[PDB]
Amino acid sequence: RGITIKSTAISLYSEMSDEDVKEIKQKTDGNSFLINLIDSPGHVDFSSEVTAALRVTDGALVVVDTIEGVCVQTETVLRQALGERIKPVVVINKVDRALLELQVSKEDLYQTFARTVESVNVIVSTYADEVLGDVQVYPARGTVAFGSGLHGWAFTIRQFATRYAKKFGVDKAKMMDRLWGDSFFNPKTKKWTNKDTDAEGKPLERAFNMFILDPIFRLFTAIMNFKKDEIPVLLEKLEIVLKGDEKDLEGKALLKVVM
Amino acid sequence: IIEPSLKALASKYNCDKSVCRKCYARLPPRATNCRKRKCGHTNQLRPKKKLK
Amino acid sequence: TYMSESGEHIVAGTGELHLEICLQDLEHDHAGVPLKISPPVVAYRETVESESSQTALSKSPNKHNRIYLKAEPIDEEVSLAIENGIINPRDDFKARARIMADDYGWDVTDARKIWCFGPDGNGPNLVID
Amino acid sequence: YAGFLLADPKIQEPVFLVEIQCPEQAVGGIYSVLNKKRGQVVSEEQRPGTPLFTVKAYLPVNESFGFTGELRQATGGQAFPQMVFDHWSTLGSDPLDPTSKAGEIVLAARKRHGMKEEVPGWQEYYDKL
Amino acid sequence: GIREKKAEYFAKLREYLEEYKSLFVVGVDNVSSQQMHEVRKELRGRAVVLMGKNTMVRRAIRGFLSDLPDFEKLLPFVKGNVGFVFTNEPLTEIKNVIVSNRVAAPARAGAVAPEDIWVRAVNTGMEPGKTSFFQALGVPTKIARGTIEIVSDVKVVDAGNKVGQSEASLLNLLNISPFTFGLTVVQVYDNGQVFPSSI
Amino acid sequence: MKYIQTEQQIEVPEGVTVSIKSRIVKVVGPRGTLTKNLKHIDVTFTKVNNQLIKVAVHNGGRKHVAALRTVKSLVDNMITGVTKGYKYKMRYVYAHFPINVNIVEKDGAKFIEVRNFLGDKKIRNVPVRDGVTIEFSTNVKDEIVLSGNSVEDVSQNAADLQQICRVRNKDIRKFLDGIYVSHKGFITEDL
Amino acid sequence: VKYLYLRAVGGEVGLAPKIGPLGLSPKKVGEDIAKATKEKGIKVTVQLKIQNRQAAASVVPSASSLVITALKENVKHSGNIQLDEIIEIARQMRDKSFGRTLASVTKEILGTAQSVGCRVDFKNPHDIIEGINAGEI
RNA sequence: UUCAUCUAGACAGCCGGACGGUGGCCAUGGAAGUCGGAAUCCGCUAAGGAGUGUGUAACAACUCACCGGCCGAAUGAACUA
Ligand SMILES: [Mg+2]
Ligand SMILES: [Mg+2]
Ligand SMILES: [Mg+2]
Ligand SMILES: [Mg+2]
Ligand SMILES: [Mg+2]
Ligand SMILES: [Mg+2]
Ligand SMILES: [Mg+2]
Ligand SMILES: [Mg+2]
Ligand SMILES: [Mg+2]
Ligand SMILES: [Mg+2]
Ligand SMILES: [Mg+2]
Ligand SMILES: [Mg+2]
Ligand SMILES: [Mg+2]
Ligand SMILES: [Mg+2]
Ligand SMILES: [Zn+2]
Repeated sequence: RGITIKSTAISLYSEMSDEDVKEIKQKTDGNSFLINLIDSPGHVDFSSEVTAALRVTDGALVVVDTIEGVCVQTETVLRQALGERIKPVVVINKVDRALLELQVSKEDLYQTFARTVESVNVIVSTYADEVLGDVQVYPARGTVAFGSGLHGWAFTIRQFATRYAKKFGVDKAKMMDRLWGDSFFNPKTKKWTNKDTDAEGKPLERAFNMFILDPIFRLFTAIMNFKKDEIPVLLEKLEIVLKGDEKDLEGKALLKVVM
Repeated sequence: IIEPSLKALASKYNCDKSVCRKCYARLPPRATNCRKRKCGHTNQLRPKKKLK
Repeated sequence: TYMSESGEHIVAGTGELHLEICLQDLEHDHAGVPLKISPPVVAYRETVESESSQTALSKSPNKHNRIYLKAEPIDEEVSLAIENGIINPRDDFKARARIMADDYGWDVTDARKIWCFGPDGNGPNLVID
Repeated sequence: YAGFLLADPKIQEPVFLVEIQCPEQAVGGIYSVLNKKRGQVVSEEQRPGTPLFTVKAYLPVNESFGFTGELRQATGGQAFPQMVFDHWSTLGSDPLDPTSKAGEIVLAARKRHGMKEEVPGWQEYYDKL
Repeated sequence: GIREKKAEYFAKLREYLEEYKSLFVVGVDNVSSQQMHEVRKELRGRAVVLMGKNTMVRRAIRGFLSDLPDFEKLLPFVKGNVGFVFTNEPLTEIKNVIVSNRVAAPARAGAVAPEDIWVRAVNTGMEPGKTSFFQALGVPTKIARGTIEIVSDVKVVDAGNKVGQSEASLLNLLNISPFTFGLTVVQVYDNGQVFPSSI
Repeated sequence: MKYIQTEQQIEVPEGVTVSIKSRIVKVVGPRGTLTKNLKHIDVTFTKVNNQLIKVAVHNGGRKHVAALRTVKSLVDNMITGVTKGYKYKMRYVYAHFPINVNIVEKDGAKFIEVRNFLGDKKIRNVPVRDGVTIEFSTNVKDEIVLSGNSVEDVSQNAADLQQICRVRNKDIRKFLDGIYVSHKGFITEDL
Repeated sequence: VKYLYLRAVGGEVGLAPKIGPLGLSPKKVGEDIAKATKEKGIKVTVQLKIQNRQAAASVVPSASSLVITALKENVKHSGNIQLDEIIEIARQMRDKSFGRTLASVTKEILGTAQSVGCRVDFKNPHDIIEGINAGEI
């Protein structure tokens, strides 16, 4: 039937690179971590298997279909977590829906994400324990993700900040904040702004769309429009291993493997 | 969804009408008779039901 | 799960499909026997609103014994006592005929003359001589 | 039985006490479902800071079958019922009148139990002398 | 009646006209029924206000010129939703009361716009839950102290365009307008002199 | 009831020249010429002063006189379109599947092409009637404008488009998707 | 920014914490100060609290309904009064109400809100409003 | 056929206002004109029902009678065959 009915557990063993554990803002040993996971059911009829799993856990990974937005059961499973005093983080999932079904545009997409996060923090502030309080989640805090499970991909803004310490020199700290909200870059003006600022006519795209989104849209349309020579050259400036017989397919499921 | 403006727009053509209580014809919202010969251009009309 | 007031085995679920999966689980694993599903029956009670607009004549099979009576409703105050255990059948009267007279608009002369409760001997239906 | 039937016989039905949580955005649908099913509100209180109204209401367990389904269809899934027995309720509706929605109950209860359609009138159980 | 009630009005008109030589014609539009009652009895000494249908008040002082033809230099200003304030108190006091009521027009009804309407930054104070109203237009909300806070000042309505009730109900049900509406002064009278808005 | 004479006066402005023989009426102004055959109406015209024209019905029943005011409006709409033009704007309305609208040309076609209506795989084609000019408004999301001199030909052309997105088989007060006329006006807007 | 919130009615001491939780106030203190403000006073009256972010000021905003029932003694209709003196006292307490240009036009409105109650010793209101003409304080 | 409105500006359309005692009385788990009975008063008015609808859980919010601005000549209702 393709619906989780009982919430079932699995403990995952996974590593972390030496620079990643440095950011962990709580006392933290070693480099390997042990993830005790529970896959929960959405249906209200099974909410008893959520409270049964939220009594035995400490944080919660909350998933929001990007196109469907935050929905009624999103709302009530959250009230289940914040009652049990559980910290949330969010994956905005299922984005490949937005590029295909909705033909969405980069700004069309960013602003989809904003109001979605706005929606969750409303739920978070109303019911989060005034004892702990501050626990709202924000993308430049590194507490929001973006992707689609069925294509096995995802990203955070922090991951994009680190890759840009290498290539364009600068440090990451002034990338996080720059990569969200209204911060822009103005090509051949080589200078950031701190509002929309319009550049006295013709406003430019936020850093989020320019440095993060534009990579994926460029990919998508080449593959889907079957652009047979643009794709081989997108190999170079992103350092992606095309393999062998895997290079020997049309578009379609080509996108799901490259991503 | 539909920005409430363009929902109000499509509602002008789709919802905000009336119905001949005799022959079901879809009629202007503030009409007073049916235009159809088949029901003797009856004046017996009623609003087209607004959903929710 | 529990037995119904009217003796049915009851499975109380959370929704129609929560009930769906509880039930099919019941027939295959937990019980492992074919099953039949019904809407539970509702228990009712039979009671009088008024006081028996005419005394009740009723003769016996041989034409020798005749019994007369009238019937009336007990104040819900009272029936909630019998059910909650104030007015016992195993309690001796007077002591029990006291609490009835002082607190229920009752008449201790009657409350001593209770014979039995009903049904099962501990139910909220009284008989007065 | 004769005296019984002379005392304006009625029947008592089980009545649940229903507590529903729901946000103000949707509590209208709670009221509309209780109306079809002879519901009867007693309480209504917003929880402070939350939208989250709670509604305490009086559902005859009679009408409760299908209810929580009909309930969360009317609230778009946002309403959370929870019931318990509360009390027995008497229906002024006449039991021996099959037309009235107490005679419907007894008439149905009569057939499935396997006896005669409508109850012997009070004429029987009585002896004129 | 046919003309008896319309003539009750003519009666109260010459009444005021001869008693007071100073006068105020006032533009009464986008005004409120309460807004009128505010100080309609402000200076019970000499300050009063009355109005009716123009087309009937033209026929009154039309026939009031065989006897006292000195108010003929008043008809050109009876042409819209205009009424009258008869006073003899110092004429500068009245102008600075009448204009100074200004109900402040809250807010819109999907009507038309003055100019670029902007929403500022800083914390609105609205409880989170009104957040839906802020998302409706596209302002980036963010819940700071248990209250909605706007970031990134954005223009909600453009230069004089048809506003939508989603935008209106944000300004209206929540914020400041800033459309505002009071009474106005079209002209003044003082013993046959037609003074404009000067002092 | 046989009204003995009723007439309507057609206010003809500066730049235009109109011409009536039989009842064919050619009317040409700043933006071109237009024509109507009316040998189906039985009226007579009278040029009074080169900036006015009388339309007259003699001895006419209720239905006949009804036609008279309609001819005033018809010809009046020719002079208006030939000076100021007409511009019909339409917005596409959709709840989920964005409507794709372009213009395409097979054998000089200029057809309005509608793809993805409610997710359809069918592609709808509305030809563009002659003399209407279809430009997609920039800066207004999902707005198409049709414009030209013949209000008949632009409005019928907009009807065609609005009706090719009639939504079948569902509850159209829920499924409000379609392409609906939003603003009826003039080309050189002005008045 | 002193709060100004007008509440419901009651008579003695007596569920409105959903509007005062953001006000950081005790859903025990508020009803304990209101029973003080609701003194007459055992009838049903409109109340208005102004809030100072800690504690609440229970004022009783004089209602035309509330006043006339204090002057009076199935249906709790207390419609047996007179005291056209007492009626006159209400209208002064109306205190720039109805916009009345006279102290009588304000006693023409308190006396008209006699929906259920005797205006004169053996008379009704809305008939005892005439050239009866007294009391212009 | 009968009765009404109109150059003292009607009908239509558009447009501004649609108040204040007041959340009026009995109720009601709640009912603030708008589930329902009973009341149908007053004030201030150019006029605005103790309410024509839509609406709310209850307010809110729109709407209408009613008044007015606009226009400028006739027009409205109920019947008959
Ligand atoms: Mg499925
Ligand atoms: Mg889906
Ligand atoms: Mg039944
Ligand atoms: Mg049933
Ligand atoms: Mg269907
Ligand atoms: Mg005339
Ligand atoms: Mg009129
Ligand atoms: Mg008119
Ligand atoms: Mg009511
Ligand atoms: Mg209501
Ligand atoms: Mg009265
Ligand atoms: Mg009133
Ligand atoms: Mg209101
Ligand atoms: Mg009218
Ligand atoms: Zn018909």
